[PDB]
Amino acid sequence: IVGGYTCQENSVPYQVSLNSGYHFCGGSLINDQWVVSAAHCYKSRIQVRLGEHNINVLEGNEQFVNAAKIIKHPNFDRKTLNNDIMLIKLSSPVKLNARVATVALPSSCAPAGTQCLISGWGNTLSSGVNEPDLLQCLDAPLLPQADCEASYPGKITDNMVCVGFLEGGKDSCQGDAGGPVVCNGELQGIVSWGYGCALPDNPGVYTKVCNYVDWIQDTIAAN
Amino acid sequence: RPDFCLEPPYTGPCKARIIRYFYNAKAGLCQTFVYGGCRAKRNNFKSAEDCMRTCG
Ligand SMILES: [Ca+2]
Repeated sequence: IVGGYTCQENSVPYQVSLNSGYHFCGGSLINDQWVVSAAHCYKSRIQVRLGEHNINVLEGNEQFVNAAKIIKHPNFDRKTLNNDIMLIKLSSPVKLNARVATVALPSSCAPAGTQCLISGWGNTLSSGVNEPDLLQCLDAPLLPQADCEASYPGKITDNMVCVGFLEGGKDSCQGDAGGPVVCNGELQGIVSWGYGCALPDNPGVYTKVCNYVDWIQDTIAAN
Repeated sequence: RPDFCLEPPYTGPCKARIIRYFYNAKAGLCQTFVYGGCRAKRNNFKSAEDCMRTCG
């Protein structure tokens, strides 16, 4: 997260870290046994870390659980990034508390202009590298589809939405993928891609979660 | 050596944080960089050995 602020400890209880030796992606807990992330975050072996604040220090509130099943959307495209969404079933249900909680799936697609919250442990600089110990937060609005398409000519599909600022300065970055974009208490987006980070005329592009609610529910009920 | 070995490391548009190896012509050795997770270029290796063999 570039241009954000350190989240209040445990104010984002649904945020999880995907770890395979080191933190490589984020995710969101949607129920006691399932996590939603980005398909490009796929790894054969993944450990999910919940209740995290400082990713590099054992705090005592964390729960470490291995992924039992990893399911990518069957129509995910590695080149266009269309349908960049993935479900992870945990080996065992996690204990829900004040530090570990679920986020609700969208009731409908949120309109452009809706203020949202983006979070993650990704890079904090547009030029250079600075990985934070503490979870970062960013308040940003859903952008009109027209501006998204104008920023990324011919690269935006109906399953994507831009979130951020056309002037740049604030944006998600490497290490934030798979992370949540929460608006009014609902998961409306998943950190996916963009050209660089926080650059003018290139806001981050996110997976539009409202188009996958049925696929998510049907997949969970079948596995 | 191959031309792609002289190209700078390409992070790509994806936002994952994946450590990969690339040949640093300037230093004449393979080092690590952060790969985004998609649309990798050829000067991107999963191991130092593969990097040295291909671009050494
Ligand atoms: Ca910790």
